[PDB]
Amino acid sequence: NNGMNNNMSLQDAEWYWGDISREEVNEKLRDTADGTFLVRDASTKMHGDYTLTLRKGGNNKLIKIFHRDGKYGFSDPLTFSSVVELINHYRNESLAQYNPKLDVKLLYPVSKYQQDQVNIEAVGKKLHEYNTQFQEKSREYDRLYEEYTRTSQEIQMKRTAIEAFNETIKIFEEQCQTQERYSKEYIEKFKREGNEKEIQRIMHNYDKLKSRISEIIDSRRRLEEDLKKQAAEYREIDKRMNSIKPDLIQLRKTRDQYLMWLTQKGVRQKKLNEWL
Amino acid sequence: ILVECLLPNGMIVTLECLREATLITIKHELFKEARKYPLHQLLQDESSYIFVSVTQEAEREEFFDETRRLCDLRLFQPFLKVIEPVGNREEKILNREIGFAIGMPVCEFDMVKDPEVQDFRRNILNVCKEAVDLRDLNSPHSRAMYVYPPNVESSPELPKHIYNKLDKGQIIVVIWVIVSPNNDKQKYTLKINHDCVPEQVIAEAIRKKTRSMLLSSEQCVLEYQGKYILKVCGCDEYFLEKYPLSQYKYIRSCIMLGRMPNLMLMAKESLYSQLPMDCFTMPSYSRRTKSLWVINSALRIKILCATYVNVNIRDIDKIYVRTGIYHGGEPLCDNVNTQRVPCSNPRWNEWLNYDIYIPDLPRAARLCLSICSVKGRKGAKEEHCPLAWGNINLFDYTDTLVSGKMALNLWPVPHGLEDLLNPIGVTGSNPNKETPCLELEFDWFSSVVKFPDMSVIEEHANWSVSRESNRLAELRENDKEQLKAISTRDPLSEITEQEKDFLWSHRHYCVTIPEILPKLLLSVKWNSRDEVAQMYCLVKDWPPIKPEQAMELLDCNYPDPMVRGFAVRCLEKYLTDDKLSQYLIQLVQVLKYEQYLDNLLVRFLLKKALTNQRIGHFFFWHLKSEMHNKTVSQRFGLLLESYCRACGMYLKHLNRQVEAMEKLINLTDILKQEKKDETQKVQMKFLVEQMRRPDFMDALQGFLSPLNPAHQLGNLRLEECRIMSSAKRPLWLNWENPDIMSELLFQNNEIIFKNGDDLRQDMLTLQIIRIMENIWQNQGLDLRMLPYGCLSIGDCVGLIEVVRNSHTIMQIQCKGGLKGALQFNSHTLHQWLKDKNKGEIYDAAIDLFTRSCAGYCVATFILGIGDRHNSNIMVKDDGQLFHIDFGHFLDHKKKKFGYKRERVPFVLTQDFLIVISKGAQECTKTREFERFQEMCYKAYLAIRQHANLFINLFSMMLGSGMPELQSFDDIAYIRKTLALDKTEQEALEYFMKQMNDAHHGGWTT
Repeated sequence: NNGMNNNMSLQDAEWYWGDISREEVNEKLRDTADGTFLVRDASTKMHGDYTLTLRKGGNNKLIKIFHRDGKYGFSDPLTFSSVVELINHYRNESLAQYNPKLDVKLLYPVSKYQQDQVNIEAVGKKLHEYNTQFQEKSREYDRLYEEYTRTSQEIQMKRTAIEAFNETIKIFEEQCQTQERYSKEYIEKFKREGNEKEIQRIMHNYDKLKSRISEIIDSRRRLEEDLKKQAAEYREIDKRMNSIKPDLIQLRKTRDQYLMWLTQKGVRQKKLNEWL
Repeated sequence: ILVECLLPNGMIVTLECLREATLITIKHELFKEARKYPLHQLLQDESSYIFVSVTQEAEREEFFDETRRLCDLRLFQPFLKVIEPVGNREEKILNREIGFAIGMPVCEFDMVKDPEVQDFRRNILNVCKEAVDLRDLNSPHSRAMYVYPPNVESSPELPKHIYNKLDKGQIIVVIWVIVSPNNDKQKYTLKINHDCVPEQVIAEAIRKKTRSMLLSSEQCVLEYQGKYILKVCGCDEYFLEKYPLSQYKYIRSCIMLGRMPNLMLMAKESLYSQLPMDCFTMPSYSRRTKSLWVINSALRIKILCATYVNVNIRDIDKIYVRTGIYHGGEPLCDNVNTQRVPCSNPRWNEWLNYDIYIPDLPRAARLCLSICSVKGRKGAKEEHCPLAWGNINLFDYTDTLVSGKMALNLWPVPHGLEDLLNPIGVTGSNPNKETPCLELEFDWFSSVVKFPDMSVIEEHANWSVSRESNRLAELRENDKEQLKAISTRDPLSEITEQEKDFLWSHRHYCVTIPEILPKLLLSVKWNSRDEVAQMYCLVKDWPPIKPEQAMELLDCNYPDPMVRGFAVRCLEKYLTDDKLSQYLIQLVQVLKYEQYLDNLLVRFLLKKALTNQRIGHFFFWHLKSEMHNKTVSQRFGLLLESYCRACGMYLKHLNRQVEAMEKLINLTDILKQEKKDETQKVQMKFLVEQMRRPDFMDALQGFLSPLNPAHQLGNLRLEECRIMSSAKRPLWLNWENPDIMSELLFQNNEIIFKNGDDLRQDMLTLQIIRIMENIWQNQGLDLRMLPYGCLSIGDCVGLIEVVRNSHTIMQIQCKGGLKGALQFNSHTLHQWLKDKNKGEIYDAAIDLFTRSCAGYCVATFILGIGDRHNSNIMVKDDGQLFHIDFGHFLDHKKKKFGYKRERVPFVLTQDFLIVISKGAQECTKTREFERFQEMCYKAYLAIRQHANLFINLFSMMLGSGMPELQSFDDIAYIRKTLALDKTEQEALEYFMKQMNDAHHGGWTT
């Protein structure tokens, strides 16, 4: 380091973050490696308490620092002069010493200086630009979602219609089979009386049935083609949302970072929220 | 309709059939014209055939009920086939009625090859047997007990603030005896104690009747006839059980409001004959190796490939599968990723390795996985966005470890979700096959692997201590205080590692503090076998806990079957019927957190819903309102099918309500889509044309109100039905009350039908408001809220109860003159309150206004509901004030537009302050204002003292789908609005500061 001692005060410490809540700590530690840590004030707002959050096993473990007679420690006895000394001692020595089941060391600080990589009028205009882009992307996104939901409902309706068509065509095919089976012993009756007109009016009904079943098959085929096209559009809409999502998330993060940096700088929120 | 008909002999005949024609006529005229077509002699008799066709829902439903009409069949095409019956007629009639009630056919359950589904269908019938048999045990009394359950409260003890409302602990009642030679009705005013059971009330009423009716001089054994019951006038409420009269909800509400309790004396036999026998019968489908702890290998799962993913090759660089072994929402080990591959060829063929042994797997362990994309590029790389997700139970419903190949169809990512995995979401493959499918392989251990039985688990405990830094093992008093201090903490409080180790090291003394069990269960590492065995041994003998706290164990944080079984047993032995009714929404919602269809909670809920028709009505409607969502469609459909099978003739009433709601939905969908570019008057003419048809009239008249089944909706008053000009296209519907003496309760029942807006948020808000009011009234504060009825019946469609004699503040300020820059003198509300009640009732009007305003101020600030304006707050004539159109809660309009910390939704404007201060030009320096502030402070502290119940109730709706409730971070708003981390004094100071910062007034002591 630089000061090689406790000269790096609590404000100077990269891992100390001051006043943050559970949610922001969980946001910063999400999907991080084992040993990622940051120190924040205790949520109950007493001076000098402090709480350490450590990543292990995919879970955020919460360790409370004690403070008695000017000493600090994870438990009794308290042997460290500050919290910088304790954090350094456990940055160089594993935490398994304090408790064997925490076989990990303090590896990766969450630096508060690492967020400064990316003139109040200038930053205000930049925040306005970022917010405008975020709003545009957001309205595009939820109109895409509405289109997608309606498309899904139409797809479900058309699939049910396909199944209904299948049942109807099966029923008509069994009706044709029954007609064919019944034609065996009764078709030879109108060949001795000399009335071919009876066979003609017999065949009229069979022809009508065949025409109707062919028409139903045609309707089923047309609706299946429409279903194929609509499913293709459904896939296209899903692709477009998948494209839209990550840029929107990153842009929202950038806007929030700018807003937090400008708010901590010391400006009253009346000038910020008026421009939305 | 040009219906083409199919006769069995191959005959095809076109028959012209009226739309309002019964199937008997269709059959008769079908065989009437079946003589002019070829092969008519071979035709059989007309009565030996039935009609079969295909419906719009894609099933071939045989028409065993010929009394139905042609249009009611929902034909896909206008055709009918004539066949012979092959099965039982009444079974298929009941199946069709169930299918209409449910919204999808029963047969598609039989078409399901999942053995768990069929096992559930076969096994839930035992619970159906017990419920139906218990309902018939003491007929006809038990049948009426089921149909008309008592509407009583949990405790007969009377709160002291309303015991003084009684005249020396006595109640005035008016009993209406309807002798009815033609229609004549009489009344008998009585003075009885509050604790008399209805038998004594009947005895005194008959004593009054047998004293001066048809005689004035003396002339079984004149007392205790026993042939009559008590009924609430104007509604279907009855007093059939031996309870104190004050314990019934209607009586105690009358005491609350100082109203006049009106009752009726029906005959016992009339009500007994008013209800029919329940002929419940089983359907057709009822006719029918090594331990996990001997496998020395780490768990591994192969990811084979994915059929397709929906990303663009010009935007997304690579994709990967991210997995993880979870116990509830807590990972049991670190997540494992696959290699990164191009989006065009999603093939991995990779054996993922996890840091957990096989025998250390908990019974409720789940594999959670998601297909994700990495954008990367430039200096700021690593931009990850999930595409699909899915979860698998590592054990099946028969306690068997999964093995072999498995194909999983994944689900779309929920809106507003950022985490790569979704462990809260439900398990199982997506029923839709046009979805990304992920192929997995599980290990094959040369046989079937089963989770060990409870006997060998209990053997493992009482041995683990022998083999083995204050854990793994006369208790000091400073420890005792620490256990209690942890116990009082809210369920979403910060728990440190030291606190968890302290809790586990003192688990054998935590039994004396039974309320600490959730913390102790969160303090055990669920990836350790012996720890779980010891926890099981502790839960086996745990002392019973209150339903308030046992309900907490049914959320997503406690997936273990033993813990949930303990919670369900606690609900069985302590939860009353009215408390079950108050909490039914959450208990229905937490059914989605169960891994298997057949669980103890579903059995308890179905048993309760089949012995109490009031519970069963809301059970049915809550299950039906979310049948559209495919994640729970199958489970809820199965449960609903079982309930409808065993419910009895409430199925007819439910069917009538379903037809009414379907007709309303169709009408609203027509007017909201085809009539967007139209004025309101032509829409209104169209709408009265739509109710002009006799079919819609018959569907929308004569059925029970879904908001309150005790209310009967008679004929529709078309002269008082209108389309509102408000947001969406709501419907104002007015029904007559068919009750003989509706004049005592209300002549007209009015309900708003809303189509387009979600109502789950409003339902939860009104439930919370009702609970807050109950807590305040029990504490000793008479803050009267108005939690009006609201029910969700489907996707963005529901019913809202209307409060009569209510106006919005905008309505009053518009009717009282002035406009715009004209400030209405800010006195229009006070002037209107003075006008609408004058004399000695004026002071009571301001008192009621002040108390209701305090209650709503505290409730709105705590819940963080959307901003209030002069159009979503209503005030009654008597002075009571209430809020409507809740919309959002926990902000959720902010937190995306900016920071906007801890906003005050309901800021007291000057117009309200002059009402509270009774016309004083300066309001903040009056005694009335400081009394109002004291009431607000006491209400805030009273709600703070019961924060655990509200936190638990919010935590059960996380998986419901409401955007406001997706994680515990959303409930952190409630946690911080009540200052739970602070102490009581700084919480009070924080509340006063919050009230000061939105008013700039005298909110500082």
